[PDB]
Amino acid sequence: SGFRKMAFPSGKVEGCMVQVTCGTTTLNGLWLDDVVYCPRHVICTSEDMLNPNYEDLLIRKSNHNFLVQAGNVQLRVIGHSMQNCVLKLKVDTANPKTPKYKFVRIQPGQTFSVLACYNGSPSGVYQCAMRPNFTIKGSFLNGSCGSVGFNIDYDCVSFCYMHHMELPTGVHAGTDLEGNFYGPFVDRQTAQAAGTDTTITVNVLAWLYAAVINGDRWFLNRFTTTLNDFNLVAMKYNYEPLTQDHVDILGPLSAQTGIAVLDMCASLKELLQNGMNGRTILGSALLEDEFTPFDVVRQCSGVTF
Amino acid sequence: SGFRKMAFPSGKVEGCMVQVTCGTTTLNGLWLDDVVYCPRHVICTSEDMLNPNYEDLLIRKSNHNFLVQAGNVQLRVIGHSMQNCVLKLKVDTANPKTPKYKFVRIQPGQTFSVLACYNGSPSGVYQCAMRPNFTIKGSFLNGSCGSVGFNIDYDCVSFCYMHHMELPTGVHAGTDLEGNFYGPFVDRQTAQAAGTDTTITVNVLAWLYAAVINGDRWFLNRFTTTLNDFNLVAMKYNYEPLTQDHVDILGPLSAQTGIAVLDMCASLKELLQNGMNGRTILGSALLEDEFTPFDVVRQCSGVTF
Ligand SMILES: *C[C@@H](C)C(=O)c1ccc(C)cc1
Ligand SMILES: *C[C@@H](C)C(=O)c1ccc(C)cc1
Ligand SMILES: [Cl-]
Repeated sequence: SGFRKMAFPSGKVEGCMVQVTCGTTTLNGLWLDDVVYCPRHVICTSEDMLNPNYEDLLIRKSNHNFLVQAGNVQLRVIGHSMQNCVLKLKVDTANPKTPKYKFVRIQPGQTFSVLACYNGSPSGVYQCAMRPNFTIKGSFLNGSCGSVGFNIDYDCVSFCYMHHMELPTGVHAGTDLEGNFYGPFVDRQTAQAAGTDTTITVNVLAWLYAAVINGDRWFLNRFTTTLNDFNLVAMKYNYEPLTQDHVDILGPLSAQTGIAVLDMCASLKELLQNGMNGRTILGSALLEDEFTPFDVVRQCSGVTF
Repeated sequence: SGFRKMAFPSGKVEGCMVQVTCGTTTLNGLWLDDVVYCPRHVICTSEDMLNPNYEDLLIRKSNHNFLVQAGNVQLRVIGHSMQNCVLKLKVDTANPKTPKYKFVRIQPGQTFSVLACYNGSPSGVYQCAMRPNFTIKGSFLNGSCGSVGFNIDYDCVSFCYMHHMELPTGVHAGTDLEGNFYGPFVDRQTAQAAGTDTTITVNVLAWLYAAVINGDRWFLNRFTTTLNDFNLVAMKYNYEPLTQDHVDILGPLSAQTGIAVLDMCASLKELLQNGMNGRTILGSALLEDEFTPFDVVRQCSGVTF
């Protein structure tokens, strides 16, 4: 028992982190096979970040300008190219620690672990979610760019995020590993503001199921509701609309607990309308929404890698 | 910016996790050099857990009864012994992935990362704290015993916890790596209840400093207090007494923010007396107490390993 914000074991990714230096800028890169991926703004000066023409800036760079260091050993760069907002540095040595992996573009509401790194060295690991406004609420400082987010499937690391930018509001924006930003954000220091940070309803419900499994049940009530009635309430509180697809996804948690999905919606409805009244659920005083249904099943079962 | 419950990178520990099978029981072991550490209750049957005489139960076991598997390869056990509540299995091969390490017995209020494992395979990583009642609030299921807690110091893994027991209240108890339980708990299925779960005041204050650093400042007030006045309030709310040693430890965070320690105590005092009024601090609606002062400095600076 017990339920914790849990990240994936980070060892497989630790073995892929390298340092990339272009001029005086030092970011992180991801070394898979004989390619190193990093944010293209490694080539920019702090001044350039206001309106960079990356294509023009790249013309002044050659293979030998990209210094790539795996631990204490330098890697030899034998080619480079730009794909969207990432750079692909071809090196002459395959990473011997490359795990089985894939690149995945995740959907808002999906969760992933982030390995925060600086100068190519891991600093810590935490769990995040792609927010409905396509930001993530991370923990990133100068030089953290190029740190990646990922999920693990027994033996396969699915990379879904690479970190690029911090918005003036302190939230974070980045790309998939093909270099395409999540949401409308760009690798420019400009006026880009995040949209509404709506709450991920299906994740809240999964977490309420997690609570029931782990002993917390004071919020269960004698009521039920319908998808349309609930969604009327979800809208007033800036919650994602709940769909039949979401209901279907919660099926297994409903079976394991014997609480119908729509009964749990009625519990969530009452919590939204009346608050927590100073109580807590799984050690939180708010409704947590960065656990997916699959996360809850995984932690409450013990899936390994 | 941003502040997250952050665990240490787990790769160094992942390389030490093995499976230990005695009879039909399968737990986790920690493989360092040519020794494997695991909970002594690996030798117990479920029936035995009520009143086991481990010394007598061990007499029936020989080296070949302890099956140790690192991944898919079996390790040869050439000796075994009991030290307090752990078993030390001497194997004929040093772990090639052994990191620089130490065994440390931590104090209540200190934090550590836990690598949750099952059948010797890592499942996830999360951050914990030794509670003042010497429990930890973890996430553990059947077979998780032998999972360990640790801190990392650039290159040195300090092991501080090995998991043994879940109490009927759903909290967790375990030992240091010399096999000595934290608190009064025993590896017996019996009536052992946890004491008061008091709040770790110095950690709450560190986290409030973390909030100020990262933009959250609505709770700052125009007041101050004294150690004796504050501690009068800490007692009514089941908070640890704050000492001058705690004040000294918060010195660096006070300098970085320009907020005197006792001024921050007055802010915490008002939050205890009046609550949050429906607001949040660093995304929480309660006062978080599993970040140490050193944790806050580390995350807000970017220390690596
Ligand atoms: C732009 C970089 C990857 C990043 O996320 C950052 C840079 C500088 C500070 C102070 C914070 C975050
Ligand atoms: C005793 C073992 C290590 C443990 O922590 C546990 C065992 C069984 C369940 C259901 C939960 C936790
Ligand atoms: Cl909370």
